[PDB]
Amino acid sequence: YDGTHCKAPGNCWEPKPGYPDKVAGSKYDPKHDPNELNKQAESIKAMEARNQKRVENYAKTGKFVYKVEDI
Amino acid sequence: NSELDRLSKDDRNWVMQTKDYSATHFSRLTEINSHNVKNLKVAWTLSTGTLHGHEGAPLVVDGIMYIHTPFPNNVYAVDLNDTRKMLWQYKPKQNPAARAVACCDVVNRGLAYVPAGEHGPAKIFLNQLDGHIVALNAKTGEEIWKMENSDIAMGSTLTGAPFVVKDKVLVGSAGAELGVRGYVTAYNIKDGKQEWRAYATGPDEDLLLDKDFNKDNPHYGQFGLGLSTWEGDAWKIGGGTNWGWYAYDPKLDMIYYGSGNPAPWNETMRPGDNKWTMTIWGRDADTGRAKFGYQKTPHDEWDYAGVNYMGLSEQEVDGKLTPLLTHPDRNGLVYTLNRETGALVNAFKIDDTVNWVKKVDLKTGLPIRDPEYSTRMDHNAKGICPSAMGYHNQGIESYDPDKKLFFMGVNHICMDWEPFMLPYRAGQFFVGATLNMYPGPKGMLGQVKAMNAVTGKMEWEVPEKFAVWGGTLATAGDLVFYGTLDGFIKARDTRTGELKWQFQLPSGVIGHPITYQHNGKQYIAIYSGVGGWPGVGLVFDLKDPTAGLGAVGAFRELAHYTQMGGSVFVFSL
Ligand SMILES: O=C(O)c1cc(C(=O)O)c2c(n1)C(=O)C(=O)c1cc(C(=O)O)[nH]c1-2
Ligand SMILES: [Ca+2]
Repeated sequence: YDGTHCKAPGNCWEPKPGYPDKVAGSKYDPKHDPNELNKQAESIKAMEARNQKRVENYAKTGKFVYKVEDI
Repeated sequence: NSELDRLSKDDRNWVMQTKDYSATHFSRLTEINSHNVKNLKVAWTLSTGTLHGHEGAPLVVDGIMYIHTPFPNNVYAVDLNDTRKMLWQYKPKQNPAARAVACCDVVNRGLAYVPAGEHGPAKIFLNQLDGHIVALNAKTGEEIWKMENSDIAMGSTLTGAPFVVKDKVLVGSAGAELGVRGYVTAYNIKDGKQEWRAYATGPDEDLLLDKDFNKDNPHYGQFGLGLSTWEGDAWKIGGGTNWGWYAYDPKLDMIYYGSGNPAPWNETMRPGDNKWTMTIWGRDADTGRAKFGYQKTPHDEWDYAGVNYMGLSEQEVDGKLTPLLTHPDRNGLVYTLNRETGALVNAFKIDDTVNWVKKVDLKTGLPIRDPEYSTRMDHNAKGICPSAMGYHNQGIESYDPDKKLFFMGVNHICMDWEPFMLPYRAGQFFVGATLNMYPGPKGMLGQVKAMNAVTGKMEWEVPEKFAVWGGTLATAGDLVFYGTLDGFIKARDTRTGELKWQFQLPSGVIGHPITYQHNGKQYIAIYSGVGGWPGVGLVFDLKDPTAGLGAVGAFRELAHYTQMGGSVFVFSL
């Protein structure tokens, strides 16, 4: 794996000798929980939704309020 | 922002951490110069009221100095005509649980500023560790708006400084050591409305690519790579956070920054090039759409987080005057690109001991890897240069346009590394490697170097006892100033590197010096207060050499020289 043997433009990854082409099913299988993997993106949606409330409130009243429960 | 740009050309001001949109860190002031810097004395000092690492530096605009701290990220304004009084203060109320998800201390790389305009009054911007972006009135300290950018429950914090361009403030990300997938966000400065958000991995729509992305360098890769250079959904927790610095070219209307390392550190858990972590981006300011993206370190094996600063210059390449960016990466290479096209001009070793890569093939743009210095499961790789701390880290460096030299504080730190398997759980650390670090083959931990970024020619190189972490300031007085981890501020002659002055500060330095003219006189200012990654051992009373992600053993001697502290020192003749 010298980094110079490209399967497509911008894709030159190769397994190192003795290691697997894919990790699923190998002994290095990261075995990630799909539900854990999705948590960050759900958190960012919730933050984006709260921020949108604060912006709408500022446009409605002309006064900034952070706590969404007080809008 | 054209008024911010104009304010940046006045030597009474220091309006952004990078000084100006090209990140020159270069002052035309000559009152302080190589022949009289020996007479420089402390003029006055302030305490910040906190300990822990003090990164970045003060801002100065319209005769007011603005100061910021590490967590809980207090901000203070000081009228330069009454340096003892605090004009206003802002003291954030943050969940102290934010501290537990900072990988390397609770540093904050500092404030940004926009002048008054249609958006309202002049504002100071603050990124808090707890993931909020806050706009404050620059003259009163009043809180104008506050939005949630990053969630500490997911291990997602802010440490990099906000960056103002036109009517927008850019806010980065942090938490690749906790499997945070990186994103940069533009907010409208009037109301805090999110304008665009670009992710570092994943589907093309999330990457925010121009229809002509990398049209000038198609061999860098173009579409679908944020998915096809990962296996399955591994990109969802894939790192690429951007906690470092930006640059902006108003003629091109393009913003430049680097995305950070892929997560986890255990390379064997994430086969593929892991695009677009470790990438130098050129993005359209209004839309966030990338026009170019060059991946410096495909399939990172070393935590060479690609977030270091971007220094813009105009220099001759094969006889033609060309708009450039230059970027000293954690991986020990100094990249110079054409900042319009993204084309690679040069990529040379900052120190010849760099060994993960034999060289960069400039035609293909690919780093030719040396397998003897790879990392991989079931293996303790020894003697890799650079270490994860890099041969260059978060310091903003400097460029003398007359000399065509960049001046950089450099690290000389090598490592052993062994990965281990581990699960991802949101809000927990997701590192997956055990490191030991030590000095590189030349025997010391730091250097300072002057170099031509187009030719790679080293003008001079000097050793330093510890890694030089905080970056540099260069001036037309033929001086480069910088602070050291062992608690000096130093000045060297930029033609030769000769040491001309030093002063013993209370604590080690991890930010940069600034200079400004106030009422006809030149001042130099700097934070003193050690911490950050080098200081983690002394900050948190660690003794295991592998703790602090491997920094503790390399920096074990630092506590013989410095304690924690938190002050602002201002010098003058
Ligand atoms: O990849 C992560 O997002 C992240 C965050 C930070 C931080 O937020 O300070 C650092 C790093 N990584 C990192 O790899 C690193 O070398 C580092 C040094 C420092 C420091 O200021 O001393 N911070 C960070
Ligand atoms: Ca990192």
